[PDB]
Amino acid sequence: GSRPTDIKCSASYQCFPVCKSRFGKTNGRCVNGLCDCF
Amino acid sequence: GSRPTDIKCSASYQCFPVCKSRFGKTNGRCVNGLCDCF
Amino acid sequence: GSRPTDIKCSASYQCFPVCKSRFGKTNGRCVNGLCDCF
Amino acid sequence: GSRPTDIKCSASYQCFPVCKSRFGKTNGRCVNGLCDCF
Repeated sequence: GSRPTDIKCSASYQCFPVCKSRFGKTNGRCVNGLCDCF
Repeated sequence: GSRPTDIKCSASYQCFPVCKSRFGKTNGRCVNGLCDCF
Repeated sequence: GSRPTDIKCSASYQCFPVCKSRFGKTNGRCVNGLCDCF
Repeated sequence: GSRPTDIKCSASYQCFPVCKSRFGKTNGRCVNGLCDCF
């Protein structure tokens, strides 16, 4: 399942560390300026 | 609890690798230019 | 061996979280604007 | 011990993912334009 975050982004690569750290998730995408995790 | 670092940052997404490496912490923030780890 | 991604990058340091999360790979490189993992 | 990389950097936050991923190191520092790990 997916998760939102409060971490600002312009590109997907920036989302991989928060998504791993916070949720142990392996996939991240930048959506309307914030990281989501999948 | 929280731990500071000496590591300069322009955005919070940059602080997650720092915080995991340095402290095993899963959360962090770029706080007025330096990573804090929570 | 190599597993290319469609994750945008400008610098190889940006690719290591990508490559670790997506493939368990401990190396990579930004190659023509995209992360490549080995 | 220390490890060198051929990964370009302008700031030491950028070295933490490579140093963790390649070497399991907990510290990184940008030196003469390249990440070093310890």
